[PDB]
Amino acid sequence: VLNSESLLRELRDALHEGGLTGSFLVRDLYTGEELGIDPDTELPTASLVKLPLALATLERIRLGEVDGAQQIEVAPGRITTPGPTGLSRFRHPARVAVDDLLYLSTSVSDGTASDALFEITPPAQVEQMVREWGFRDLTVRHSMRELGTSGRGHRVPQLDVARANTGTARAFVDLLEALWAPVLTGPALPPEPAARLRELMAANLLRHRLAPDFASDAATWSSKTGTLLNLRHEVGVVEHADGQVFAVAVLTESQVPADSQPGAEALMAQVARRLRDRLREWH
Amino acid sequence: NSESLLRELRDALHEGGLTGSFLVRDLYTGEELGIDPDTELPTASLVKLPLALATLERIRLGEVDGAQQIEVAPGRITTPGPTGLSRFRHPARVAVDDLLYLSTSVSDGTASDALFEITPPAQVEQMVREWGFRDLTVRHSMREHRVPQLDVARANTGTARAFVDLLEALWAPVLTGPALPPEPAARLRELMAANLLRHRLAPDFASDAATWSSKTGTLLNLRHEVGVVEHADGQVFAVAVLTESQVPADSQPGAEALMAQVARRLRDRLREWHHHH
Repeated sequence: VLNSESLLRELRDALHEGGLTGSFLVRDLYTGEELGIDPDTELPTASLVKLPLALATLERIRLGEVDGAQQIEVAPGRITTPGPTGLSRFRHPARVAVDDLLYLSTSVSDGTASDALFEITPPAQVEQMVREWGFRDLTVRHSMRELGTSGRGHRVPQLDVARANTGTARAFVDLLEALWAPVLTGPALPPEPAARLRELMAANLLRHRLAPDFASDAATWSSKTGTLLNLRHEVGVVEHADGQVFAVAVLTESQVPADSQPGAEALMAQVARRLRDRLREWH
Repeated sequence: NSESLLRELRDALHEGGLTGSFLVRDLYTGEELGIDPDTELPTASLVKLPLALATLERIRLGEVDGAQQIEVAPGRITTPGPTGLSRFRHPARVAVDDLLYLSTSVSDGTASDALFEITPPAQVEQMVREWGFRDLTVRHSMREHRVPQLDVARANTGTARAFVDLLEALWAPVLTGPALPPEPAARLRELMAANLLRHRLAPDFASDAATWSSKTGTLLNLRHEVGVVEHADGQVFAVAVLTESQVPADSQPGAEALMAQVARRLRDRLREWHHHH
């Protein structure tokens, strides 16, 4: 059995080997114990931004500022290239309620749905609410279709951490902890919006990244993926049948050009799983 | 030849608590390798494939308007599994073309129910039979043996061969070298390419040098996926996997990896024979 210093070295070696850099953090939501690799490195968040958008929207609903039943006439994305989902691929206008736009945006990763929600609650207003709740290191700057590893001043706007929506693994772990706190027993988001976001994350349809390594008959996995250019992320919470609960955040960028990298997915998933397993084995 | 490979894959399936119908076919050469490819199983969400085809043919004929806006009652489902309109809380208005996307690519049961109101199960089955497809039954919609859904007498059924034959016909218009209407076929290949449920066979078939277009089916202890892999070098294989598990757990990503590995190894053997024999 490896010691934890040796394990982290093995994991970093494995990531380097597979052409991946990024930000990993796993935390036992009960004890606060955690294990990570570069957990405070800021990367563009791609579709992970849909999480704080959902929470802001849900809070505005609780507040009576937004009506979840409000029917919105949404123009089709008409996108025919690979990747975007839901209304983004529609050919014709659709009419969808705000509550159901939240489902499409958060669970189906539908950027056209997300953009409809951003019209209601703009990026700067989402960010303000996130900051007011005390969340640091999550930026919300632009909607889904506004806009050499990522970096400050990047030529590619979506890879420029000064312009793009960004975050760190730690920022997402802190968010997930706050979302799950109302159901964590034993010795501060409003509980109704938190419960609704947990439900949306459980209903996530994109289960091809970390979910094969985290979901089982004895574990539930609720998560949000993000994929754009050479970015592949996923943040989520695994709930074990024995009651253990871990938040997991993976943000990666690949030095391999190919969009389709199932081996990279398997690798980042194995890394996250080994981090969780070490904490789970930890006395 | 491949007797050894087939025993090895049958062993793996037995050990993993899976039985079913597997078939992989090289769409150019016609060579195929299977495990019980003629065994009838309930098809679950796979029925959305013939439904889409039948609908798309009706659009071509002017019988159905892809632009027609449908007012859809929400599924209001909160338990795990169903997707799209099935999980909506409120009514929504969606065009036929976009219900085809939801049903086929998102596996949305409520969207497929709306499509079945337009082109009902027996009409789909009739259209499929008239095109010459056998061993695909279409009897009920999503929201319609001692378990009803596992009863091959009542349920929508199919065999791996049935699906492989359907996939072959859908891809035929783009297969070069020495019959479905091409527009409906093209639209369905596109819907299949846009499938979102990429957690089953997709990790084993999609790569930088291979595209994977498919449809999954999941119900009770049934776990299926049928699809086509297109290699960067021009090879094309149709893949059909229909399984039922003896293990009662709904969540079995090990079973999913197992069935994907079986299908991939069948393809690999055909790909090797194509290249090297």
